[PDB]
Amino acid sequence: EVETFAFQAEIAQLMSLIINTFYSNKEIFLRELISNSSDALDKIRYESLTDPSKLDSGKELHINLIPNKQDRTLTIVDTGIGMTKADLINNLGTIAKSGTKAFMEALQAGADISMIGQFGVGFYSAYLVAEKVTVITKHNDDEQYAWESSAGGSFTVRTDTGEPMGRGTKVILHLKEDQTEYLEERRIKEIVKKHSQFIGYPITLFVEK
Ligand SMILES: CCNC(=O)c1noc(-c2cc(C(C)C)c(O)cc2O)c1-c1ccc(CN2CCOCC2)cc1
Ligand SMILES: [Mg+2]
Repeated sequence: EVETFAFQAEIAQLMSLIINTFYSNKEIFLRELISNSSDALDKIRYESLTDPSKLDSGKELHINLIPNKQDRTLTIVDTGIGMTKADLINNLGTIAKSGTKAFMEALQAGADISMIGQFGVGFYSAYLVAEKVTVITKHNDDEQYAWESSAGGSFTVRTDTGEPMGRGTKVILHLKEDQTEYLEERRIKEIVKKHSQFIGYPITLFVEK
């Protein structure tokens, strides 16, 4: 029921560097995830311009940020195009092998970790703040699937039994114990205002309690 896969070696190396390098500017993870959501929303919008039925799975195009201090999780939900099972296995819809090699080479030449998005592998900056990441996704052409990894060289993919999503992607960040600042409303607002001013979709920061 659950399939376990090994990361390509270059991606495992990148994840180990992200988890073990000293780097204080960890807030960039949220810019990268919101950017990915915006790109996926662009994709379903473009497909809908010639086939309106592709929005039968949901006409609203938005990004929601959902902190939960009890679970110590930050969840980012979008209603973009979503990923098929094959996309998930294929490094979450990215050419991550060649992106990670170029990025780690740039880091050798003095590049900064904040440039990770220029190399198409910004997703993995989630491991700056998260000990585990779950990605739940639904694409019009496939069933709902959950990808998960705590690094350590492997990820799992399984059919998702949770709340049906309609269409889109949910990223659940299981935060490290010393990274709970990213559950505070003021901190999230600050990061969104600083890094995501020109995202062309409504970003709703949920409140708690
Ligand atoms: C069939 C094609 N589907 C998609 O492109 C897609 N659907 O949902 C995507 C999301 C992926 C991520 C992470 C997990 C990679 C998100 O955080 C949010 C998404 O909406 C998502 C996606 C969005 C962005 C990226 C990363 N880019 C980066 C630049 O090069 C191309 C890939 C990869 C995948
Ligand atoms: Mg693009």
